[PDB]
Amino acid sequence: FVNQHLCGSHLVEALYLVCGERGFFVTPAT
Amino acid sequence: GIVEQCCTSICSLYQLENYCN
Repeated sequence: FVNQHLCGSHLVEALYLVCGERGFFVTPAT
Repeated sequence: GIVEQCCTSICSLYQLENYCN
C-alpha cells in the first residue's frame, strides 16, 4: 500500500493493492 | 460518510481494507 490522500484514481489502485481482484466494484468508466 | 473520510485524509490501511467484500 502507498500513502497520500486517496481521493481519485489512487483509491482504486489502493483497493486493488490491498483487497486484490475482489473487494470493490467499479462500473465500466467510459 | 466513510468515503468522505477516506478521501479527505491519509486513509489508514485498515480503514481502506474495511471496504473489502
